[PDB]
Amino acid sequence: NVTGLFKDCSKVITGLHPTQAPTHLSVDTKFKTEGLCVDIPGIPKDMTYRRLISMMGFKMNYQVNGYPNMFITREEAIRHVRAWIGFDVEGCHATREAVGTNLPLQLGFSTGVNLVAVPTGYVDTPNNTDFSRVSAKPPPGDQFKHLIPLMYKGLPWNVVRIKIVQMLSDTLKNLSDRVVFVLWAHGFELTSMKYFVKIGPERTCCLCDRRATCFSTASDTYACWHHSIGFDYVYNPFMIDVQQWGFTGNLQSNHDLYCQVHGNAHVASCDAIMTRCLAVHECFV
Amino acid sequence: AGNATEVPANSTVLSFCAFAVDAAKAYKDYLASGGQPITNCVKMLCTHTGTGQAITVTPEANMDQESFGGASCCLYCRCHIDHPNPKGFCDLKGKYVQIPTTCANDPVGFTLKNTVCTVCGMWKGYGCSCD
Ligand SMILES: c1nnc2n1CCCC2
Ligand SMILES: c1nnc2n1CCCC2
Ligand SMILES: [Mg+2]
Ligand SMILES: [Zn+2]
Ligand SMILES: [Zn+2]
Ligand SMILES: [Zn+2]
Ligand SMILES: [Zn+2]
Repeated sequence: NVTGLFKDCSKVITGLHPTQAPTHLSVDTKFKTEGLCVDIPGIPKDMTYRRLISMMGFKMNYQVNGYPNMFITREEAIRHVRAWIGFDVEGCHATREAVGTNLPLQLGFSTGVNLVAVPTGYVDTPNNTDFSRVSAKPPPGDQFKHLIPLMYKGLPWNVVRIKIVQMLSDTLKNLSDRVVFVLWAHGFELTSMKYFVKIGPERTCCLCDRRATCFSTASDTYACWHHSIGFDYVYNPFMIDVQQWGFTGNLQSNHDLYCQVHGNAHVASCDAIMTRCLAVHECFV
Repeated sequence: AGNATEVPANSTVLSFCAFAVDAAKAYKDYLASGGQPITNCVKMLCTHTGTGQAITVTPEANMDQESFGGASCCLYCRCHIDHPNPKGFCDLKGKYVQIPTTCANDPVGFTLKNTVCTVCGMWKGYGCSCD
């Protein structure tokens, strides 16, 4: 059995040298024997490769003392309804030097905000993982024709995550000590979270007694929603997947049963609005 | 399309450490909370007649060690995250690591917690002949 998490998306026909392969699975077949690997003097390492590694397949089901759970129960989400921010991501497909993974393109929130990012992936090299721009194409289809211009209107992720932190801080400072992302088929949104979320034990703000909701890589400091100006990471967020509450059809068809005021403009923010709206109607009626 | 690199038994630990601010502390806390060590490492079939040095260009395991491919023993390489130094480079990737047989159940955890003696090249507390 294998997973899609960290799937190698390169087009290289050979596997990795035993010293460079992160796992036994990714070692080239020439070096495998008796359930182990052998070193073959004369078959050297590759010092120029660039292999795109897929961030699709994350599973946040860890049980670690002092580390809060990201995915919360429906009853705990209800208690924190003031912290609800609907979230959806429209992605693009890896192309040319890689194939097999989706990258964040349009990040939509129930606040009405849409942020366009430069298609960026996690590329393994002989020295490290290089978080960098990758070739990408919008999904093949006609309901995604609005994504074609967005391939050239994106911002670097170092800017995008500052904008996310700023938007959430402005929205939640007077509402909650938290953020609860309200999702529908959470998979790709969780993948997208890898680009702007950090987790760990609960911390306090550096300027006050409130719990920390933000993190800064530049200063290694934590801040609440009131003092997070310039912060780049969302720290210890919470989330829930509305699709998992037993609904049979797609987002729009379930949303439309209770609500007729949120039309499908087919943009990421519109799906995020519909997700939070459906969660409100299902939870409180 | 693409080729799988991981097994489902590693999903929880790798996902947790891939999102952590401090991945090294996250892995040690994961193990301390009863979590299983990272598996699917590159274990080498070798003669076990090697020098016993910790980080080598070819497998150098002795009769009390197991040899592994270096990238497979590095939490940062396994999680595809930043390496904790200004240059952002790895000291294990591209090399082979010798791990004591008693600690071969957790090669990633062993390299995280232990240091190599700069003088004799052996692990401290596990072969280092210096005082
Ligand atoms: C819509 N999406 N998130 C929010 N809203 C309106 C109320 C504040 C938080
Ligand atoms: C890549 N791998 N480790 C690092 N990097 C980039 C700079 C921070 C440290
Ligand atoms: Mg959508
Ligand atoms: Zn504060
Ligand atoms: Zn609605
Ligand atoms: Zn490494
Ligand atoms: Zn020594």
